[PDB]
Amino acid sequence: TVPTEGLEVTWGNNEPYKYWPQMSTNGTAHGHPHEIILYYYELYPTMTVVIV
Amino acid sequence: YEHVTVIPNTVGVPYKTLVNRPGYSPMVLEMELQSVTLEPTLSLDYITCEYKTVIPSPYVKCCGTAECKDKSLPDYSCKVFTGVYPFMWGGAYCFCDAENTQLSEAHVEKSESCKTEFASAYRAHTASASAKLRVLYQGNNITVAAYANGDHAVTVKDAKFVVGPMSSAWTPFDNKIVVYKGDVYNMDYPPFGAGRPGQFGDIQSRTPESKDVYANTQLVLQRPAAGTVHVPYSQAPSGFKYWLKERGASLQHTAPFGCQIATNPVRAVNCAVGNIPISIDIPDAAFTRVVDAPSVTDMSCEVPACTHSSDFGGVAIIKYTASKKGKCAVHSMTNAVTIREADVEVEGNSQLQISFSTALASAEFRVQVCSTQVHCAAACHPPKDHIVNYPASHTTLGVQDISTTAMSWVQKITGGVGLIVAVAALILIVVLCVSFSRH
Amino acid sequence: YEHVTVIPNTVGVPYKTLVNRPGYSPMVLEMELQSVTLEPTLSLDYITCEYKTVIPSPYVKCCGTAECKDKSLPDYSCKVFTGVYPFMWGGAYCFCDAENTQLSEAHVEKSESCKTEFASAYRAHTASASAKLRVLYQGNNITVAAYANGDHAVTVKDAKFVVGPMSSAWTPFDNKIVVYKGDVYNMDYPPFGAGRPGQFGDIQSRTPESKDVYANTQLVLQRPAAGTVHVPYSQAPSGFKYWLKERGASLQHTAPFGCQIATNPVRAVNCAVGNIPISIDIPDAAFTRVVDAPSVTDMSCEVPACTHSSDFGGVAIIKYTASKKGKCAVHSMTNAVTIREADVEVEGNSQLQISFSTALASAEFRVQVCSTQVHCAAACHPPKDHIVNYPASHTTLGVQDISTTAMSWVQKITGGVGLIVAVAALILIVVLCVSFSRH
Ligand SMILES: *[C@@H]1O[C@H](CO)[C@@H](O)[C@H](O)[C@H]1NC(C)=O
Ligand SMILES: *[C@@H]1O[C@H](CO)[C@@H](O)[C@H](O)[C@H]1NC(C)=O
Ligand SMILES: *[C@@H]1O[C@H](CO)[C@@H](O)[C@H](O)[C@H]1NC(C)=O
Ligand SMILES: *[C@@H]1O[C@H](CO)[C@@H](O)[C@H](O)[C@H]1NC(C)=O
Ligand SMILES: *[C@@H]1O[C@H](CO)[C@@H](O)[C@H](O)[C@H]1NC(C)=O
Repeated sequence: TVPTEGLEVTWGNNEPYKYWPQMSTNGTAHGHPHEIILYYYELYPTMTVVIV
Repeated sequence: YEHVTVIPNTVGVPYKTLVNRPGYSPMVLEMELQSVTLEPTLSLDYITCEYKTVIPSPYVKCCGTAECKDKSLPDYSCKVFTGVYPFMWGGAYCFCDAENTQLSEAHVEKSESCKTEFASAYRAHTASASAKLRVLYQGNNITVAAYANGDHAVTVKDAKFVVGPMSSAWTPFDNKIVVYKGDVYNMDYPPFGAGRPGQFGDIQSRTPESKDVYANTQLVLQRPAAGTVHVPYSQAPSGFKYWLKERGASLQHTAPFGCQIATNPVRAVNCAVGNIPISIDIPDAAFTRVVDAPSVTDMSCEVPACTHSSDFGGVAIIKYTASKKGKCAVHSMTNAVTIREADVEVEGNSQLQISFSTALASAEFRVQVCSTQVHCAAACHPPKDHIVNYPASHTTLGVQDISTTAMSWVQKITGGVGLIVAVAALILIVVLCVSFSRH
Repeated sequence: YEHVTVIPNTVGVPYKTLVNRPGYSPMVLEMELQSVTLEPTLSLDYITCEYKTVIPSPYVKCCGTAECKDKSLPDYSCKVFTGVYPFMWGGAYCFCDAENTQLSEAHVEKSESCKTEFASAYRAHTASASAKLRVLYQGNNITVAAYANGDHAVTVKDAKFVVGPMSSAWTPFDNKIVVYKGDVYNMDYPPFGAGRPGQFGDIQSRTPESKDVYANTQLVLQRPAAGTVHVPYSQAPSGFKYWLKERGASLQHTAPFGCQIATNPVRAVNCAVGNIPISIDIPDAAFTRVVDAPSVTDMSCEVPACTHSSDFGGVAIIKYTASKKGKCAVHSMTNAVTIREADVEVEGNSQLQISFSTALASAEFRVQVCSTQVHCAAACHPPKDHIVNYPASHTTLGVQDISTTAMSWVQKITGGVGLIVAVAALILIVVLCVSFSRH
């Protein structure tokens, strides 16, 4: 798993690698109400449920 | 003119600041951080290495009794055995068949190889810090180097810089550390003069050139076998060899915040904690008067594309009419949008192009070009790549940043409910007033 | 066998402690502290010394115009003057009577004498501690030397000693100090690159052997007088010289707690704060069984004189009956009285003499000699001298210490008044019951 702050991996005697996550989603921020909710849920799962 | 700014402790991300002085044109500076180093103060306690055992030849005395005296050498031992009858290759050694004795002795010294293979114990104290920067100044790159505290000042091309102090005192080293050929470990080594028979610290010395050695290994002499001449003994094996085979992972692979470790001298580099304030003093001859700079009178904005990825995913076109040929600065008036370009050249009646990056779903911002402002707006799409190899170049979002369509729906629901409360309350007020008056 | 004690941090006064182990005779030890040293950790910042000015020969060009170019040397200046007409011992210099010019220049360097007369600035950090002891052991004096923390142990005559850690962290040094030939001062020196024209720090360098020099003196050239050839100038005087004449008193004369100070290396000696714990390990071979020590069967105490002065002003005579010849230890069973002698010799039927010191006005204490107890009491007189040249060798007294005569008067007065309340109280109770029952 890749956390927000990033991951570092070392293999043998080689140099380490670095990875960072990037935003993606299957919803849309414009259009019908039920598609608006999905957009924010997939980015900030915990705050969306509390606020709603 | 004195200017003060604050920069976060992140390597590889450029930042910009605006300088504004009445009566003169505005100026924009760009800064980028390349390295930060911490270095503690160290003190030596003792060193350890392997040992050697010395056994001189036995003394065999037949038809008699022998004895031995005490000596001051480390781990000295003597013993006397009776009833021996040794043999050699040509026959028995001595004529007497009884009343013989044997004497044996041994002691412990320091190995010769300690000058090359050794480990050292240190005690650590407060560390210092240093930093190096790149600054874009009047169209040229210049470099500065200074200590990260307020007690140093440098001058490059008649500009004075002062950096520090840091906001945090976090360090990855504890009070006691151990160093061996490029590795640093955190370990609570035993006190001097209080060693153990089979662990780290059985042999101790103060310097590789010293003559005093402390030893706490076990040494017991045993009875020789029948018909043989030899000196058997029992002893605990060396503790330095054992440590090498089970020492575990080093500090480089376990430290937090992504710090790197080096040992000659001991250092820690590129720890991302805190932030660093910076102060700069700019001379008067570097400024240009408002009457000499060109003026721009008419503007419009259009945005053909936007994708809110971690890179520069935007493009913008601005139209302008200028009074004369010259140079101009570009600076953004909002915090959630960053613009790469620092300056442009303006002439006649034409257009200019810029690029930007942002995390907003719906983008609205202002752009300032030589003391005038223009309004831009557009809609943005999400990306498709899940993982990349470089950090983001924009800041995070707050609770107030919400798409315009989402805000519209909140307003209708909240307003509609509130009206029903408003109308119901008016009925109640009227009924009480009537009942009061009727009575 | 472990034993733990605590001694206060006072130099030149002996202390005693008692070791009691079942099955063996008691043993008494004596200890005295000779020196305590603190030493900080230092890092160097910069140095200062005098400066020198270099002026080459002037250039006189008649019927022409001169000009000069810029250089990078510190505090460089050049000027051009018009209308000159020099004279020499043989007559006028140049044929022209007009349009003459003169060129002048000067710059600043570092003096050669800086290798012998200079001052240095330092940063201070946490200090270490060390100590030296004298111990009376088995009838002989031995000495030990060790670091004042729990990380060091020494062995003298088969005994282990551990000293420390200390109970206070007070140090007389601040963060910034300046050192000059045996004197140490506390001073907030200006930062590197930020000197002043006439105070401490006009000239700065990183080490006595460096080639980089920073200077912030004022240097202005002036017009030459008519008919002469010379190069006049105006410059602020040296700031290092002024400091030597106005520096004031050093730390050795102003520091609190009576500390002494030495500078090679920088140390503080004999500051009286806190107390020091001590741990000692005694082998079994040093003890004697109770069956071999002599016994004492009858005791008495008589005291001919007592004056409660700062020195040993008491004398006592004790009678005894002993079973056989041998040694015995003596010890006090109260805190207000201290006894000088540690060991005595006993034989047959005889008497021994001892001396003591105390601050009590009325004395009562117990003395133990080889597992027996005796009771002594006396009245003491005050001294006649106002001032002495040494500290007291006894402890202070408390509120409960009062002479026997004074205590008796307090008891009689309080008892008498209490009776009056007690008698009056009983009459009230009797009357109250009669009223209750009769109604
Ligand atoms: C979105 O839909 C695609 C359809 O192929 C699916 O693979 C993916 O797991 C879904 N979720 C995200 C976050 O992409
Ligand atoms: C190289 O050898 C010298 C002595 O011969 C020793 O002091 C030093 O530690 C050695 N260095 C390495 C990397 O083994
Ligand atoms: C040097 O300045 C140029 C602009 O003239 C810039 O493009 C370049 O990135 C600078 N050098 C570095 C190492 O950033
Ligand atoms: C003695 O002179 C040398 C240089 O000749 C100097 O380094 C040293 O500090 C001087 N010592 C004293 C006590 O003056
Ligand atoms: C040394 O020991 C003797 C007893 O043998 C004692 O009288 C003397 O006071 C000791 N030394 C010092 C400096 O007290």
